[PDB]
Parts: sequence; C-alpha cells; structure tokens
Amino acid sequence: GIEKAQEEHEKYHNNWRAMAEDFQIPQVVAKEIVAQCPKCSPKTWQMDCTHLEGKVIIVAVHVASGYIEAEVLPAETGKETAHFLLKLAARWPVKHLHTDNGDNFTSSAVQAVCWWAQIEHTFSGVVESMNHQLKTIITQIRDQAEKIETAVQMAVLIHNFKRKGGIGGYSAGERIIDIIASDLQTTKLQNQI
Amino acid sequence: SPKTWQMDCTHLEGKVIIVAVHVASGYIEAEVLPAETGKETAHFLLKLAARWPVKHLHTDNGDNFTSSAVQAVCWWAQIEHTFSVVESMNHQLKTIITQIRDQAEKIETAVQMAVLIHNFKRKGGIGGYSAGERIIDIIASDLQTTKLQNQISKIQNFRVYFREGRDQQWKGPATLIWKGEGAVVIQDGQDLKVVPRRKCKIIKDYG
Amino acid sequence: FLDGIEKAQEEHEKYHNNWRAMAEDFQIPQVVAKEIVAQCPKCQSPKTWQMDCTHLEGKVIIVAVHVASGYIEAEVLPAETGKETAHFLLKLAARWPVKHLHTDNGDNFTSSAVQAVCWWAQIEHTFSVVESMNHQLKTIITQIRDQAEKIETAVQMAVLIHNFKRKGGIGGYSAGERIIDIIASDLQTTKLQNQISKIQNFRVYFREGRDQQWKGPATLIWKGEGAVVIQDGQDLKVVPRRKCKIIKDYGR
Amino acid sequence: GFLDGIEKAQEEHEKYHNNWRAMAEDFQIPQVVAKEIVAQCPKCQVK
Ligand SMILES: [Zn+2]
Ligand SMILES: [Zn+2]
Ligand SMILES: [Zn+2]
Repeated sequence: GIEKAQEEHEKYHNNWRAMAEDFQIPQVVAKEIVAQCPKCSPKTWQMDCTHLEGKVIIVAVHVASGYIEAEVLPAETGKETAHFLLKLAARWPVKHLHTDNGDNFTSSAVQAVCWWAQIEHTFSGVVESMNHQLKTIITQIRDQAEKIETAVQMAVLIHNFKRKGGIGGYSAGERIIDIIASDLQTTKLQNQI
Repeated sequence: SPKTWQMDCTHLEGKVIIVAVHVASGYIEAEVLPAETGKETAHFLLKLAARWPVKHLHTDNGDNFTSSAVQAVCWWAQIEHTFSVVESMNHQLKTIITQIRDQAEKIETAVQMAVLIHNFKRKGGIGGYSAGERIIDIIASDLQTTKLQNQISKIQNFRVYFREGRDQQWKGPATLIWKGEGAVVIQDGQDLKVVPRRKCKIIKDYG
Repeated sequence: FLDGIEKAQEEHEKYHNNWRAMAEDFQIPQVVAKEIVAQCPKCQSPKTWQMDCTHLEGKVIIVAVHVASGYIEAEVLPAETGKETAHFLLKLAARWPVKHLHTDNGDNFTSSAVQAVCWWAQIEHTFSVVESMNHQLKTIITQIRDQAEKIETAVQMAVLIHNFKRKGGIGGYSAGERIIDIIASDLQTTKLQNQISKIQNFRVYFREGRDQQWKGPATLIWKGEGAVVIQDGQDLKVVPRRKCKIIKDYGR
Repeated sequence: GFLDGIEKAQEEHEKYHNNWRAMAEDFQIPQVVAKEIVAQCPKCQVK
C-alpha cells in the first residue's frame, strides 16, 4: 500500500491524486508522500468570454466532465461577470476557479464574490475546444430560433444532453452527476473510516 | 418520481421572482424577471431544461404559464406539462432574504445569496444532508439502474476466439459473458463454458 | 422497427444526433442510421503528425508528436543530416499509420532523402504543439536525470513517463489510451463504409398492397431476414420480403 | 494474364460498342470486368 506508492513515486513521480486512486490510500498519506519528495479535482471550473454577432457570450466549463454553462451579456463589465459567477456558485459547488489575464476577471465585484463564496481564483486546450464545439452547434441550429439567446440555450441543451461521445460513451450531465456523487461517497468513507 | 419539477411566481418589493423547485429533494432555482410576459417565463424554462434533466412539470393556471411560448418550449424539450411545496419554499426563501438583506444593495444579489444559503448551508432531514446532495444522489441512482440494463448487452456484443485442449486451431466466434483475471466465461452454441485467459482472443470484429 | 426509424428521423430533425448514438438508442442497424445522417444537408485528423528537432547537452533530439492525442516518439541523433531524418521518418511510418506530415522550413526537412522517403511511403509533406511538447519533455528529463548514466536512457524514460504515467484531460486518460481509441474509431468507420458501398450496388422493384404492378426502382439500404429497407422518393420505408425483387444495378 | 486483354477490350468497345459476352469470349477476360466495361459506357446498357 504505502510502501508500494512510495516505490511508484520513487520511480515515476506520480501525483497524490493518481496514487490515491490507483492504490486506495487516504489522501493525507498521498499528500505527505508527494510533499516528502524534493524533486516536486472534482471542482475545477474554467471561464472565458468570446464574441458572436456583435454580442458577448460568457462560457464556464467544468473540466472533469466537460459540462458547459453559457450566458449572453449586453456589456463586458465586472458586475455582470460577478452575477454570472454568483449564480454558478449558487447552482453548483465551485471551489477552484481558473481564468486568463482579462479586464473583467480582475475586478472589485469579482473579488468580493470570490471572497464571499470562498473560491480560489487562479490565472493562466479545453476551453478553446468547448467554445469551438459550441459555435459549431450554434451555426448548426441557428435557423430554428429568432433571437440569438434562444439559439445559445438550445446549443447548451444539445451539448449537455444530446452528444454522447468520447471514450466512455457518456454525455456531460451524466458524467458530472456521477463524478460528484462518487467524490461525495469517497469523502463520506474517508470521514467514517 | 425523480424528475418532477414545480414552478410558480411571487411578488417581493414590487418585483416578480420566479421559483422552480425539484420536488423529491427540495432543490431551488430562482430568478428575477422584468415582467410577467410569456417570453421571460419561456426563457427561464429553457435555461432550466438546458441545465437539469426535466421530464415532468407541474404548474398552476396562470396567465404566463398557459402560453404559446411555454407550449413551444415544452414541445421542443419533450416535457409533460400538468396544471393544478412551492409556497413553503417561497416562505423559506423570504425568511432567508430577510435574514441577510443588509449585506447586499440590490435585491438580485440578496436573491442569489439566499439561493446559495438554502441549497448548501441548510442541513437537516434524516441523514443530515442538504438539498444538493439529495438531488445528486437521486439522479445518480436512477441513471445507474437504466444504464445497467443497457450495459449488459453492450458487454455481450464482443466476440471470442478460443482454443480447446490438444487441438491447434482457433475455434470460432463465441460470445463473451464475463472476463476475469485468470478465466473467461463464454457462450458457445448455447453452451456456457470456462476457458483460461491465455487461450483466448477478444475482438470486436468490425466485419 | 419503422417506429424506430420515424423516431430517429424526428429526433435528428430536432437535435442532429450522430449515427452511433441513434443506432444505440432507437435499436436500428448502423447502415440505416448512417444513411439518416448522410441525407441531412447541414451535416455535410487521426493520421497527422508533427516533427521537430531540438538541442540538449550538446545532443540533437528529434521529436514526433501525434496531434489529436498528444503522443510522443523521440530519439537522439548523431548529426542533423537528411539521411538520419529520413531514417527516423521511415521507422515512424513503419510503426504507425502516417498520412500527413507537418514540419517547418528547416534544412534537413527540405531534402531529397526525405522527399524520397515520402514518395515511397506515400506521405503528404506540408511546411509551415511541438514547442509545448519540447518544453514538457525537457521538464520530465530534468526531473529524472539522476537515475540514468547516459542521455539516451533519460530520453526514453521520459517518453515512457509522458505516454503512460501522466493522466489528464476530460476523463483522466493517458496519451496511449487516447491514440488507441482514436485509431480504433476510424477503423470502425472505414469498415462500415465498405459494407455500405457493397450493399448500395443493388436495386429493388417493390409491389405495394392492393396492387399487382411493380413500382419504380428503389435503392436497397438494408436487407434483413424478413424485411427490406429501401430509399425511394427521398423517403425511407420498410417493405416485407414477399413483395420485393432485388436485382443487380449497372449505373456507373 | 488478361490485363492487356482488359486494355484492348476497352479500346475495342470505345470503337465499336460491343456487348459483354463478345468481349469475354474474344479477349478471354472474366465476365465481371466485361460487364463493368459495358456498364461504364453512357450509351450502352448490359442486357
Ligand atoms: Zn517526486
Ligand atoms: Zn443533421
Ligand atoms: Zn458502349
């Protein structure tokens, strides 16, 4: 167990999550094994903003499943970005936020929202891919809706519940539900044992 | 039923707040509409159906809930609509809004903070769970049942080429049943048999 | 059966699903679902590699990367001529299916030996990901350098740790699982396309109910044990086998 | 081999528009390739 993980980290330098998965060890042991080497998550959310038809679309992505959430904005200020992040934190458990060097992602309202919701904001291949896929769905079903926001929300529905691709053969909504349920059971067993 | 949702609207400080409740868990989503026309109710329903799996919806006999836009949204998203819990959740959300009113200037930030408080900071019930853990566990268990019945046929769509004893030719494509660590169970000509692992080849055989 | 085909066409008209999902959901054969996708107007690479050279400790390291999965093959060269680059490209093309090679405008890549290798192995060469792969490989090489005596051992140990020990992406897969899943899905597509062309070289005269005459020549899509699916008048329909005649067609 | 027979039968059908049994007996090619030569001509028909 612990000696086998020490042999694996000695040879190949695995991280603590991969050792805790493949060897079934409590995570404090794997964290201590990784912290003892001198040579060296189910709630990571990335965000971005893009433009289409002169409008501003803001896209958040859950990384462990590919789960999307999009919104249409009349302005690119900090208050509407803070409202988007506050609604996302009120809907899903958000813990570790990842963004880029933008003008709205460094703001007082966004900082107040992150402080109130206890989110760790970090700055910088997945978000560009999800924006590209969402744009292809938008151009695929554009002529079924009059306004742009109806086409955006229909693209979000088709992306989350109608595209069963990838390796496992699962859509994004079933993936994120199974991932957070399994993580919750693992935290319950680690608290009980 | 694990996919039943109820919707209503209410008034607070001269505004119109629309509230949707997942019934089997007590899960709350809410928004602030500028009016009570059918377009805003249909847009709220479209965002809700794009976020969570909605299959069966219950409402009252309202003026925006009985509308052509809401009927078009339900036709496109395949929801079963029925007209006549939400009043109790409105009561709870109003009390939480009066609890933390002084931390926010506008009504909208107070609404979203009250939604987060009710969903993730109010633990009770039997097991000691909040509403979000209940709704996640409910939809996960239902998905596991239906996907079990499909996954068995998916695993039986493989083909196995095996070898018996003291014959050096590879026998024909039996069907896989279970793959172990040292043995493989196959069905061959309506005969279930067990072969060692080093005498088998499991293909999908596109052809 | 026909209810499954009608539900599949209405669901594709709403949401534009792919053919694997429609075949697994509505319980129809794959050639029928692929025809439903191929009849839509709005619905109409796994073999591309990139190459580069770099320097480390006075050596020359040549790196090839599969683009759609992130899969690395690397080697240490004694020089930087065109003959050694041609030998590396011939070994790579002999081990993995390479159809499209992307490089930069270096000297050793613009050479007669590399041109002869691309002519013999039928590769499309194009001059202009690998920078990120060189940086990632160099960080792993510095992370495990004290376990090896020579630079060649450290290079191959870093390639093994990159390909099989690092997990990331959507589902937490390594690069080897991703490249194998991608190439296997492409193989399934090409085998089904061969079956589709061989079936579609036929023709069907069918007789409807309450009539004695044969209708126009409809194209056969799927020929089962008791039923027959045909395309006629931009409409897919299921006829029983006792009211059909299938003949060969010569309309090249 | 009958590969030169395939090329010669294509030249002969481009001149005189033979049928397929005539080309299969004259040029000693199998029947499938002779039927394909008649099938690729837009003016003729295999019958
Ligand atoms: Zn280490
Ligand atoms: Zn389509
Ligand atoms: Zn002719």
